[PDB]
Amino acid sequence: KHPNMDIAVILVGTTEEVAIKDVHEKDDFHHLPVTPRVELVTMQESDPKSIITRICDLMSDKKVQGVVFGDDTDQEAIAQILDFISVQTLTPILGIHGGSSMIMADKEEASMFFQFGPSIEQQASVMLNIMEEYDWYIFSIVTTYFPGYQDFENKVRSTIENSFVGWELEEVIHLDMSLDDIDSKIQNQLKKLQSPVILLYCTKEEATYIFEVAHSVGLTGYGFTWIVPSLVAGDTDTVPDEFPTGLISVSYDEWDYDLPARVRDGIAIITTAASTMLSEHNSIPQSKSSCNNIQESRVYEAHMLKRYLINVTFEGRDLSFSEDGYQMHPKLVIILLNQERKWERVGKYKDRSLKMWPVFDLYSEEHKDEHLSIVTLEEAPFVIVEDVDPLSGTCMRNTVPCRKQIIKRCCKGFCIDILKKIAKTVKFTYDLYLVTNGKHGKKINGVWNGMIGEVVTKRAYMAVGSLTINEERSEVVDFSVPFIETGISVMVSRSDKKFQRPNDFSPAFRFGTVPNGSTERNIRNNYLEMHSYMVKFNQRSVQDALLSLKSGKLDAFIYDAAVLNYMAGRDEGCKLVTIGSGKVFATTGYGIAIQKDSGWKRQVDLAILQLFGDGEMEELEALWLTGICHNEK
Amino acid sequence: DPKIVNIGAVLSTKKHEQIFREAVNQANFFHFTRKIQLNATSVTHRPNAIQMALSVCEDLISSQVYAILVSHPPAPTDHLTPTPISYTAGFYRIPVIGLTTRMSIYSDKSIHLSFLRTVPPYSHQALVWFEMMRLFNWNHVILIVSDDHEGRAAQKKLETLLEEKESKADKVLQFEPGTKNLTALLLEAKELEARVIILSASEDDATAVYKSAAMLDMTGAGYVWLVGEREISGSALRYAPDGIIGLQLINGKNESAHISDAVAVVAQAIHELFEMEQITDPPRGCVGNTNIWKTGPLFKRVLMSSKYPDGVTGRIEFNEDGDRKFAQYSIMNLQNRKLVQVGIFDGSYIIQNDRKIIWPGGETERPQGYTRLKIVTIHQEPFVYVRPTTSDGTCREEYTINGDPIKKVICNGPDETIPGRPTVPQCCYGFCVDLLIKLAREMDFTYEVHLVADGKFGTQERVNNSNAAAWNGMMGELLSGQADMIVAPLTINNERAQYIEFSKPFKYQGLTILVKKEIITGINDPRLRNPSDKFIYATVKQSSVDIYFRRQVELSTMYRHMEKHNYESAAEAIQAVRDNKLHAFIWDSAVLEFEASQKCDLVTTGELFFRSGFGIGMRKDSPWKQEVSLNILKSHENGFMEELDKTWVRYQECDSRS
Repeated sequence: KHPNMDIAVILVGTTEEVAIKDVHEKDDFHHLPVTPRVELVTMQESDPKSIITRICDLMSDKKVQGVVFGDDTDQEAIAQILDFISVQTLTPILGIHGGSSMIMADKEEASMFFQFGPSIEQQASVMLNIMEEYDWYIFSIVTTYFPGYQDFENKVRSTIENSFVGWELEEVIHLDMSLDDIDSKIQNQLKKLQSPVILLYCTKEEATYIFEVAHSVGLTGYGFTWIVPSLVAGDTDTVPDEFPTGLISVSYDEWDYDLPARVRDGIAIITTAASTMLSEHNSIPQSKSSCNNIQESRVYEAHMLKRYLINVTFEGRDLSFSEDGYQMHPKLVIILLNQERKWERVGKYKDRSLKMWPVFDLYSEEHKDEHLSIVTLEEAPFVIVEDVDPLSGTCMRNTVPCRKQIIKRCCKGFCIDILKKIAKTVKFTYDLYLVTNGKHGKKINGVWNGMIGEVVTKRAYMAVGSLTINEERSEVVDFSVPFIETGISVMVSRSDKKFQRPNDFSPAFRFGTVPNGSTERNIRNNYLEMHSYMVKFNQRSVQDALLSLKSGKLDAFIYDAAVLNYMAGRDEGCKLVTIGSGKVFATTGYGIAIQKDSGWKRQVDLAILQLFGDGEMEELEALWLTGICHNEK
Repeated sequence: DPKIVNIGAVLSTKKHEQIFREAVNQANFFHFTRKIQLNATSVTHRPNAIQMALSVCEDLISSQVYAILVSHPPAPTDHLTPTPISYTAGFYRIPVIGLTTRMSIYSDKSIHLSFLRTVPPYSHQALVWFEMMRLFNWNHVILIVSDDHEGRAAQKKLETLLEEKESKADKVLQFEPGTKNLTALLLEAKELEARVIILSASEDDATAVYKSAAMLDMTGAGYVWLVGEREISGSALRYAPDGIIGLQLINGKNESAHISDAVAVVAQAIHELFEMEQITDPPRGCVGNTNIWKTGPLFKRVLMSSKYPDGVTGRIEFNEDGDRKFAQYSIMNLQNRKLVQVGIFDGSYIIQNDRKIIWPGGETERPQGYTRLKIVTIHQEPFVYVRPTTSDGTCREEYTINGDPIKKVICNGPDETIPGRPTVPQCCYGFCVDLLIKLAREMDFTYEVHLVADGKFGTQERVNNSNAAAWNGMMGELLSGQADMIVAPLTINNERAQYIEFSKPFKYQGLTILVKKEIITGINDPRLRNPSDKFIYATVKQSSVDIYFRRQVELSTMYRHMEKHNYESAAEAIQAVRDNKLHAFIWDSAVLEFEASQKCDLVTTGELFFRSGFGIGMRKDSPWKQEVSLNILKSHENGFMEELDKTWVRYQECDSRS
């Protein structure tokens, strides 16, 4: 008739030998059909052997049908251990604080284990709510091989896909704490990530190492912020300052309800499940507790208990669990590390909804940001340097300022105009200067030179000019689409292998080009003999190269096709012309440098063909490019 | 001074304990005993998990073990009876090495992070299957797995192997364990074309699998079976089908060889370890230590990298999961309802034993693996020809210029001969037809062809609201499914490409212009650029060229001049130039050059522009195209295409006129 259940509870820690004994169990809600019989025991420090031995020891003949575990400890592992016993016993066990409350691997379905910590998924959701509240859209995840990874990655993925906002996941990192590193492999990866908001997931101990490493990497500082799940903060009583300040994490509150109140919740859940199971089958839940022998008969029947126990309510409070065994929605608190060692609350979060206290700045163009300095070099007609009128003191008309370290020089021309239209269309402002070392980029042995150097050194974002295009430079830097038809070409007065050898022809023939050019490099790559022969015929400058052609002492000149065509059109006398139809091999066009895959990039490209799209380029061609010669047409 | 470094183990019997201690002593004798010594501790398996875990914490860890070895018990209880130790040692990060646990669930570092083994899991067996699949060239298979960490892991591993290749999920089939009747799922399996099967399950489940499979006669020839070691063994062996292919791991049964070797590796690992400094002894006893052992992960790291390739068990190296690498299996066959070694597998390469191959049912050798295609075409003269079948009689014995009889097939298509337009039975013979039948001999498929009702191949058209209707023409039939595959001379372009999958090009050609020789500078012709009402330039509206004109902005002005005086079909377009009605004609070369040869009164000029290729259309969803391209390439390499173009492009009379 009288149905008195048998129950046991344990507290570890409590910062006391003579830890508060039997504070609770006092009859409450006695109306529940089964009355609890309680045996309380405490043990000071946790061990797999101590815990296993003791719990089995309490099992004895005693036949307890339920267990609640609680700890002062920060230890992750404990929950799993007790869970293992549960798997073996089929005796329900749950825990109200600390490590047992700390998350664990997905529980075996047959097994019965419960935790008063929040669900991993739930926690990830709260982390997302926190980021959304501060509107931190862009973030990355650092994780470790500890259990719940990929349940976490998946949960974040699910939570993220649904939202309208254009948030960015930058990187996800999985590093095994096992195979501990000489390589600082974690340092080597962590160094890579550029993202402002970082979610970390690991064991309490692991967070320390990852954080020391982050401190070496420089990831804890200045604008980057870190957000953490329950596990790292754990108890929150003890905090190695290896953790950076401003670290943001969620945890269950001690203040709202003290540990004995929580234990009362556990007991209430066990006896309520017993009462409901009673109501359904009028059957005593009591079972033989002894682990050493085979599990007692009809304990196999116990599965339904779990089925009953998942959602339980008392005191107007819901204990409802999730299939994993975490409670569906325990109340949760948003916590931050206040300066020094303080864990000071920031937010409260419950059920569906979250509320946070601080307004702004916790702990400039909306469309786009930063500034771009540009480098160029002077070449006619395209980029022309002129000396500004000293009386005026500053540049006039179309001329835009450019500085050369050695004095203000005034640049105007094709690159200046194309750049100007582009700047007008994409709507950004820019600084223009002149290159010093090596003009257009030049390679001596291992190292690059020229504007490309300033593009690589990040002293220039984009390089503009008469610069030709080639595979190497396209490899190192992204190039704009070609605006003009150009390339290598010949200019002379008036594949045959006549170029290949001079010596075949008895009189000495002559042809040359400007050194450190894309033309000369291309020549050396494909045709060696021509380079080795032409080094003697190389000329200082295009005006001087022209001096070698014009006054005699040189037959043919070779150079960029656009320049040679404009020069074809413009000459003091029509003494100079192009080769054939001026149809050029190595068909190319003038491009524009950018850094790498990250750049305004495509936005530029569109702007460019819009320029031809409105037909401006034809006008600009007639004005700047068109020469008077080629007059007999 | 000597230092005694303990090791610990759980083994089946006291004799094996003696074997363990003996191997340990061999390790001590053969490595410096002055610097360090190794000591051995071990215990028999206990009836429950708990007695054993208690044994580890009390009987073993009190001896300060640097590592633990574990073996499967004499009578397996449930499965993964060495589950507890991996957890128990794991708390302190003490490395554990299993001898007999081929179980896959230990491969995840997350749950068991201290676990290493001298045997590969059942999942790793897939390495064989991929190699097996590799040799026989069956890319199409079916996978049957039980539902659990084991089966799903096997699936993940095999699929990961396939991921390097184009991912191959020909089909995958999941069933849940303990289910006596599986019939429906196999009924679903038969529908899948691929005739080769691979399965992983427990012995009891496998009995049910073979039992259900035999009912539907899937054990028959034309079907192949590949399986795990567990499947061939036990009660499953009794109900097993003939000709099955099977696997057995070498020395899987023996703990002792693995003992000698594992301990050898442990010794090498330790001696390599103590070369390092800042070492700490493992915790003394379970009691009083809540903290991990900092050395343990390092011990794991060296031990995973520990080489010593010479061993009693075979080559030793460890994968990332701590699972063994380069293990050897012996392939097994069911000949005369008995197990025989057809071959043996060691390292990354299979080895073929002298024994004859067996396949299920009767085969001396039978590697067989893997129902209608509606094909559509258009009337294009070079690659397709149309003549009606004479009366009821079918096709002419007409012969190619190289002596061969011309092949031919029946095609239902639009006829303009009758005043109304009936879909008319016709005979069609072509380059594309010879290609199609070439495929048909190569490919399992059978073909029935009917020409599309519309003379046009296809173009987007009709109504404004939403997006309404669909591109008129054979392409439209492809999306509609009127024909599942399109064989014709179709240029390949992105606008179409998003809608459908495209076969690798059989031909490479570009647009060009036909003008009579007998008295156009470029794709860009000033004469085009200088259009004239007096000088016509003609094309077909809705021809893909027109799509080039409409889609492209850069020449968008030039389109309109072409739009004027358009012709409906290819024959009329060639005729206009021949009739001299139109001074110039613009079309892709492959259709045009053959005609250029055919008359020589007319000539092609300039450089092929809009350089493109001709390919066979299929829906992205249909996997047969994957083979088609694969076949197309195979047809290119041998010069099959070159000889076909050589046959169908006559080249007989014409030259550069000037």
